[PDB]
Amino acid sequence: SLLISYESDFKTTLEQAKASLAEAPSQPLSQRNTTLKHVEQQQDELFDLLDQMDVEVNNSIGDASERATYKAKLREWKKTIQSDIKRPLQSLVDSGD
Repeated sequence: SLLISYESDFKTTLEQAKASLAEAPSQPLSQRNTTLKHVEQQQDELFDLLDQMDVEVNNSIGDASERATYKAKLREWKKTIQSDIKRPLQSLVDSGD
């Protein structure tokens, strides 16, 4: 299904982004700058995927209870972008001394 395709893309992208961010602190700044831009692009893709999932859940899941479950999961996934990407990235660029 489309929904499953987005979920898998989200999880794989999040994993890749986290791995690049974990490598970044060991890179000289010029290369690091390039790596972080890639992480930032992936962060955007993650938000993009969340948007696509919201729409697809809204369109394809009619059961009110099962919709609420999906919607809770997506809300936790948004928080995960914040905890796993945004916060660590921000900490690296602001307090990476």
